[PDB]
Amino acid sequence: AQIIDGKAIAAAIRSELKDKVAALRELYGGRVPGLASIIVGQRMDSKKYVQLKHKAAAEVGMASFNVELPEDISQEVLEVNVEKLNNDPNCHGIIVQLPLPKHLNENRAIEKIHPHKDADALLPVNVGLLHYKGREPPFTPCTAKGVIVLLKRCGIEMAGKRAVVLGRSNIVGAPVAALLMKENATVTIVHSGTSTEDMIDYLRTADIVIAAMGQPGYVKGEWIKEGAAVVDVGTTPVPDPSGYRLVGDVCFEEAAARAAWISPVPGGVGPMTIAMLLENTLEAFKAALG
Amino acid sequence: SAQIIDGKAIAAAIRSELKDKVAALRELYGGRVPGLASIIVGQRMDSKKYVQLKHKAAAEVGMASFNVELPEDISQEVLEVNVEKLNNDPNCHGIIVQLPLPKHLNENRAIEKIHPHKDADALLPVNVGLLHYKGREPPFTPCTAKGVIVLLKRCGIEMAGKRAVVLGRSNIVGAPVAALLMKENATVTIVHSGTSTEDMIDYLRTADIVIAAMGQPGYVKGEWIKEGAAVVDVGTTPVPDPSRKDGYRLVGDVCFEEAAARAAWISPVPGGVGPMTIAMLLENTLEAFKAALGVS
Ligand SMILES: [Cl-]
Repeated sequence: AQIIDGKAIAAAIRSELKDKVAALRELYGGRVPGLASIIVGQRMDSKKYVQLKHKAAAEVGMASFNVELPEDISQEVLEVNVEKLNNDPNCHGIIVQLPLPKHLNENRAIEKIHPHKDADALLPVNVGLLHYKGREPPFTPCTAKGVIVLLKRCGIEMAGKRAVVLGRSNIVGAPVAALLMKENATVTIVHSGTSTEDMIDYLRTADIVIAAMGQPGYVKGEWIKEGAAVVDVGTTPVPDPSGYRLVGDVCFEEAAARAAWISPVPGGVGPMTIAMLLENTLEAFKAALG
Repeated sequence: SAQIIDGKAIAAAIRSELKDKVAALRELYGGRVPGLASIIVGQRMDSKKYVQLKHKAAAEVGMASFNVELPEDISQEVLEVNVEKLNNDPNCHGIIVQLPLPKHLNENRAIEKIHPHKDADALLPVNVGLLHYKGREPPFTPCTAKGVIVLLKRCGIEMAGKRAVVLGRSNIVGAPVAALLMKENATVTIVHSGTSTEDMIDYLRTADIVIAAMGQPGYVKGEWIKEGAAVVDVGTTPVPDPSRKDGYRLVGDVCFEEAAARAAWISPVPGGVGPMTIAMLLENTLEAFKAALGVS
């Protein structure tokens, strides 16, 4: 199996964005793209991703606006802070770090984000534009965009191929399936309603497999078609060593013995999703002054 | 042999149910009633006929009807103004623009003017988004798409835990119905122009449900259908075979008589969708009126 090096590929894209952003700074005053990120409650998991997200933003020479709010916050306040970032012309990309507190309604908060700034592509209007044939959205969900880029960059054919997507999530599973189809892959989406032996039968002939269920060590190598490509989007924290570890959905050592390609975890689609968020933001800024 | 999914009858039953529901809401809410509004531009006899049929169905159920007929050579701006008038008309709950418009007008732009909550055909991206958004329900589902799922539910055809193949990925039927089946927990594969014939056949071999939406007359062979499967033929294409007035008959994607020997359930063309689509347009419009009042 060929290790799909997302860390390397993303490193290449990050530099391409830095040099692109540098050029635009010369052409348009002291202006640079802005990446905002609201966080409700001091959640340990989400705090880490935010630190990594603004690091790459700083590494590519973008502005970062990290809003943090406490746990016991009313919806009105959360929606005011989003509208603040909407009216801020120095902020071009807005994301709300899920998962929010149970008492807060995520849907109605995300709805407040302007369509031209919805950098994570979570607004229904952006989800629709994606799925609608003959219409292309302002943004694509980062993880799904990344998976396709790793597919193209590695020279992996999607036209006329059989594709199984494990998971139907709004962030990864659904959008990747829609995009794989847009590349003339014949896609089947597996999920909790699917029986295990159905899953395995779909996997039996799958040329491309996307593990986006988010359950560590679920996909075994025996299911993967010999000569297929497997993208492990799963990235759940396990507390085994030292003080945490990032294990994915695919049983790597099993799947590597059969698949022609395999994305590892860590160092797979994780750095891609960050790169795509920046590229989205960069494209967001380029739209504002195109 | 396979049993015949009588879509015509099912739709008839639904129109009766809507009629009663609309009559029940009248008593409770001051004699108020749902309004289905349409906009047609120019004078195409195809578009005029379609619009009559929808408005007649709306009359049978006791809904109000709003037909706006604009000239063929009218401005985009002026069309959109009339669309905005309907948006701000509380007597009107559903709004459809009859397609295709004249070439000089922009359709997607005229449709974008419609308020998301009055988009009876579910043509707006935001409604398409909500339809695909796992964990949210759209105010409207695409009519033909929704009526295919209701055909199944009403025949007692299980979707959850089943394998399904949607032949075709068209915006108007294929794509939406594929997501509705997944939402119903069927495991769905969408076959399309990029799909190999051998794979298409392989997928169909295990398909408990099959939705024929490619638009190719008589191409799904009966032997490809899994023994006991449910087949919904949504494709419709005229052919010059039959000695008849007009010299044609509508023929579906599926070879019916072949599919009947293997399938448990099937919907023939004619009998596939048709009055279901219009029925689903009325149900969509009821939900809008039900929503606009505050009733769940
Ligand atoms: Cl699921």
